[PDB]
Amino acid sequence: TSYAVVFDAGSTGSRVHVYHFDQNLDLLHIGKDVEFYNKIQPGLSAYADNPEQAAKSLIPLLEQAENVVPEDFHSKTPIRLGATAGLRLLDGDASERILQAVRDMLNNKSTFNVQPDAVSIIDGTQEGSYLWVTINYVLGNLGKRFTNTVGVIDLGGGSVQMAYAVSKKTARNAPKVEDPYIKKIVLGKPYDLYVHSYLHFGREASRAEILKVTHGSASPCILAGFDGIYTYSGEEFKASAPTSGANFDKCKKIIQKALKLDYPCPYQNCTFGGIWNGGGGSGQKKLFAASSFFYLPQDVGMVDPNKSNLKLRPVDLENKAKIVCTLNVEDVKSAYPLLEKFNIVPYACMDLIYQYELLVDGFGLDPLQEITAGEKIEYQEALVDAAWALGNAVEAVLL
Ligand SMILES: Nc1ncnc2c1ncn2[C@@H]1O[C@H](COP(=O)(O)O)[C@@H](O)[C@H]1O
Repeated sequence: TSYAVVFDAGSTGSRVHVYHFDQNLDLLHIGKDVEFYNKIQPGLSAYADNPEQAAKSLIPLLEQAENVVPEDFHSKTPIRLGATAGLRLLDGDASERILQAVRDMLNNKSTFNVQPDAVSIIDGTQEGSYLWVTINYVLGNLGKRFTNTVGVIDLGGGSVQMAYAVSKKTARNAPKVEDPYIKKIVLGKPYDLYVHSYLHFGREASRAEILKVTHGSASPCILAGFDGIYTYSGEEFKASAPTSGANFDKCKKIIQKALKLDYPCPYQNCTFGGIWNGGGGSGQKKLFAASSFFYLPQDVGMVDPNKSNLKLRPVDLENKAKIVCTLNVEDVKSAYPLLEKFNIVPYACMDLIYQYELLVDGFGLDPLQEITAGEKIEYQEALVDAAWALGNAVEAVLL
């Protein structure tokens, strides 16, 4: 049996996952769970001007990990920290000072197996393949023909990933390009994954793309009457509803423009912004949609918000938007407390139309196509986090 410890140092906070794999690479319970997990805030990126404190911040998590894993396993336990690409946007050599600060700490403070490559910037493409491993691991799909694996889409704050397995033909014919479109992984059985990560098309990031389309004027993607400013990655965007409030049809046309559906496509078929769509096919008919594809439905009463996933169809998002887009900020706040908690009430109509467009016009999903959206996925009686962590533990372990 191996344990594995994967830190996820994203933009808002740092999380640790710990799994215990049995001899046949199935998960063993750790206490009552199949996954151990704690988070802290803020994220590494808050310590740009104090990188030492970024490493020191992780101390507790490391210590939960050190404790959660019996001492007897430590020397042989892989500890990996994957930080989000957000870090590269820090001025100067901060990015690397922070990693280095993490490296030092783990070497000084960890009793785990800390290899020289434990601490890296992960990036969207790898977030995508790993997530695909997380989900097909859990579902019992590894070792199946690619045609019976489950596609994954992940909507994070800044970028959205699509990853799904393709045919030998498709892989050998994939265009050339800057992240490669194909990621060859063996799991045993060799898989060719289409992988693409779209920067600027994450949940938070999308709004900036969408808001830019109307520039300093009112956006019919903003609910009546919010009159304000949306800040993303330092940049400010006026978010004022028109006189008559949000409007589904006008917003959709803005979202479509913002997606660059008409960007010219040098390949067989594109999604948007010139990106090869990967050819589609059977590796893509079943989909698991993570993170914000779940959080939005959870937040607008599309599923019991105690639950952690739901089967839905894109059209359900459209129909919700049709409703939400006629409401004012007061109604929305009242109806959808979760949207108040995250500060996104004025974005309600936009986020729904956005997820509909991304999925249907963007990715070419049939709007009557049921998909699973979830932040966790069921493994036996328990839940695992629908995140890249398990997939990266799984690949670290197969080594
Ligand atoms: N209901 C929600 N609405 C919006 N964001 C959420 C919700 N639940 C969790 N999140 C965010 O998911 C993010 C993960 O992104 P990262 O920090 O890059 O790993 C966290 O920053 C959370 O704030």
